[PDB]
Amino acid sequence: PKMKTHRGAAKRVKRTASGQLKRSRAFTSHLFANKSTKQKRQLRKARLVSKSDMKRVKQLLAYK
Amino acid sequence: GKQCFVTGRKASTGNRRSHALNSTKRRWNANLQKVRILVDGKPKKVWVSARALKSGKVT
RNA sequence: GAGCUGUAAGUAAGCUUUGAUCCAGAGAUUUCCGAAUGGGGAAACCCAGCAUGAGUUAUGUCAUGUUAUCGAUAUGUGAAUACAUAGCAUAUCAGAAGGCACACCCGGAGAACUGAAACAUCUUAGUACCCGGAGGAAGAGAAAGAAAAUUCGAUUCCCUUAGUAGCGGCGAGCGAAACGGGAAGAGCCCAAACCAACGUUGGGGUUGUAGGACACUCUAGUUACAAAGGACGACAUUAGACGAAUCAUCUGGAAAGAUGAAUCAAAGAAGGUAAUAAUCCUGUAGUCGAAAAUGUUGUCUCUCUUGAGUGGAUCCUGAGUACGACGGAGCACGUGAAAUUCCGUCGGAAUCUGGGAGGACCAUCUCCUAAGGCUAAAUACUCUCUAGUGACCGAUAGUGAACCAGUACCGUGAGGGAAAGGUGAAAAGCACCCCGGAAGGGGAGUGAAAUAGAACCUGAAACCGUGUGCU
RNA sequence: AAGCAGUAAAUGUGGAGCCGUAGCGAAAGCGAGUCUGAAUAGGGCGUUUAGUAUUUGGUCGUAGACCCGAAACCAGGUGAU
RNA sequence: GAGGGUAGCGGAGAAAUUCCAAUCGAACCUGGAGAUAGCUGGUUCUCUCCGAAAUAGCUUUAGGGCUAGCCUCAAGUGAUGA
RNA sequence: UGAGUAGCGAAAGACGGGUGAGAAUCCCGUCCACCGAUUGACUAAGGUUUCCAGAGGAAGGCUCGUCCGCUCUGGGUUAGU
RNA sequence: UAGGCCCAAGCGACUGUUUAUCAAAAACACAGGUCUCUGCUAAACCGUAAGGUGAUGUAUAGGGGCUGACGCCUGCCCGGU
RNA sequence: UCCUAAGGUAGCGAAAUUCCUUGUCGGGUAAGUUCCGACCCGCACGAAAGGCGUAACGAUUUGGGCACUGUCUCAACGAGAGACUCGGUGAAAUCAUAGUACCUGUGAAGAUGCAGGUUACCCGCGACAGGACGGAAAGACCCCGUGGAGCUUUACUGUAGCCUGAUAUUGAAAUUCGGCUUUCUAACCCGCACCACUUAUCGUGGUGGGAGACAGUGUCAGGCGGGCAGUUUGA
Repeated sequence: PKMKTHRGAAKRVKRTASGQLKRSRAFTSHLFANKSTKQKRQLRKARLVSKSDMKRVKQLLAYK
Repeated sequence: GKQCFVTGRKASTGNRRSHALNSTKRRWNANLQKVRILVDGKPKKVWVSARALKSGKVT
């Protein structure tokens, strides 16, 4: 029948105009005393999903 | 054959849950008491629940 | 409207134009077992009571009715125990039971293998299996609704919303509704106030723009819900009847083929006939037709029938109900901030200046009026009957079964389960002679053909034999 | 699309609905520009701004999913000749 | 010897994991059912062109998988290759 | 294919006369051999016509068969104790 | 047709029973000893309801554990369970 | 002198128990790792998962004797059935095709089939068992699979039961700091006696006794629980 979206993946990415996916960074939940100021300030910025990862998870998000 | 002669209450069925959310089948019985109540003829003992014994019921 | 006595041929004896056989409607007969029901029992068996009759000097034997249990109703009806009440006896009952299509529907109860690459929450799944109750459908159904517009107005089914909102060891995974577009489309009856009669039965009364009671002037048959028995013409189904048009030659065993002359068509669908037929046969298009039975509809008869606004002093509008705590379940929603609704236990309201809902909760606004009942249509399925269809099979295929198949056979039992089609157009199925005890064969005949002779259309390979060129 | 009409057709009719013409941001929101930020200061994603409907071929997902093969588990029955 | 009783989440056992229809560390039959199988075996006609790997990282991972490296086809830039 | 190979399921037969297409194997006779707390006579269970007579030799009989528990046709089971 | 006998040692008192189909034994049972539970709708067992066994019995009786004829005996320890 | 609850008593002991071990000494034999009798450095006996003995019994396990014998030195002869020849009838496991020699080498490291050499005219019948890693059973040993089943426990999570408290059924009086505690009878209970249905004491009803707001039963809660169930136990 109809394909099913990955609900856990649709909560973590967004679709851009060119077709890429915008993601958020890891290693930012707690234990901030063990990371330097430069590390924590540069983990506030966003990133994009790599093409290596895109080749594997593109079908899981097709309606998004 | 165990049922309330007036209200019609009887047993149910459900689950028993542990702290880990395991489940097994169990039953919920009714508080049926054997009483003598006036019928057209001789008073015969029937099963009547306690809920039907409130607010005034013949005995 | 001329043959017939089923496969099936055989002989024997018969019936039929005074209408056989055969086809359709309506009847009568219908052994025994089986729910099996007089009792018993290892189904298809044995043994009885009572009342009538046949036969006998009489007994013994026979025939026809009736005799289960439970349930509902009239009747006689001591008990223990004065009265009464269990029990008991007889009568009446198209009262019940069992089977069923391993399909569709509603309810009770309810797994596991599997996935999560292990597994316990979760998933498989409210699925398989079991039990009960039905119907031709069932279930649901006339707002204590959906919502936020200048609002709609019972239920069911399809399209979309949408793999969206959400749920989730937030893992695997699960997954909506309202709006809008369509199919189909009617709504109603009770309890209470209150009045009249001897607790009873009649009348009055059914709601949210607030209705009803009381007091004020007062008259459309819907037999599918809405109240329930019947006489009253047209069709359909179950046997059937008419129904156009071609001749000649050649090959051949046989012409429908080839070659020439024609004809019909509201009929050139199909099947057969000695090979390939619009004009040979059964048919086709189109018309005609019903003793009798059943179904569906319509026309009187027939049967019920009370209608709306103004006044609201006062009265009524469903109770151990709603709801709360504890333990569960169901809502797409795993207890989570969980509304909305169901079960068991324990508590437990209000009365129109009332009650509920709008996703914990309070206030304001908007919508509705729970705790009684009934209801066609659009929807699901096919054990079947009738008439048809296919870029579906063609005997190791197609149903397990084209043939005497749920059969041979196998098992104590539940249960498992095959193989096997084809002469010829027509039996015209080889009279007769020869070898032999017979099977088998060689001639002679039938036939277009017998290397088509029933172990019979065609007749491949493996394998087995006889005779021969070169070695 | 459902539905309706039509020979179980072709295609009429049907504009609920869907994709595209504009992005960015968690959201309120603004808009050829938006987010972060005191500050286009710098930086990220956009300003290409041609799609859309049917269909042949390749591959994927949900269904047993290229074929044959377990040791086992669960449910209802049959058996003490 | 004859007639009977106890049935598989069970029965019987002077006790051996012994027996319950030639089968028992849990009987047989029919269903869930085409259970699951990262494991063996198999997979049917013909030509033309090109043509590998047996490595790294991570892994309840080690004869399994995912990304990168190496092969092929289509489009683009074009001198960036040796 | 193995291959005209293994086997042919505990044991004493010989002769004469018949029948016959065909006789080590069928019928008749004589002699000899074996059992005899049984290889004898009844009979329950179980089987279900295997019982008798007249015919037959396709298949079954571990060889043959003119013969049979095999094939065809016709028969046979009688209770007040 | 019909016991071979003797002298010593281990294990089990004895007669019995057992792996149908590779184990018949020193293994199981046994008569005896001991501990413990049970006042009668007894304890224990099957269903885990009704109804039953125990038992138409009543502590010289009934259920469970260990040991195992007979003779001499059976020593120390209550931190731990 | 250290520790602990106690530090093994009587009996027995190279034992169905002893590794060293064929312990050491005697008996038996020409010769004794087995056997019998003693000794005790008991790796690691021991008192009801009993210790030490013990007539009778055993298709039990051991060691030594008399008698006997083809078991043997060391084999030979005879009888019968099969086997061998002939008449009748007539299968099976196995099998890629086969005109299928030896030696030394070589090869996936043990060749009828490859190299070099040496032997050998074609076809049968009776015998033997060296090879064809000979045939019958997808190795039961070993390892692997995030395969399965049975069993155990102070592995994890549950559960059938069995104890305990609150609350409903559940009532009337009266002492004491609505409650502990005492009497009573009407609820509820009796596999207690008698009567009736009724030829039955299963059941029901009645009447006497016993017990009594307890017990039994419903809902909620805490504890015990390998009796039973589902699973995990790394590379």
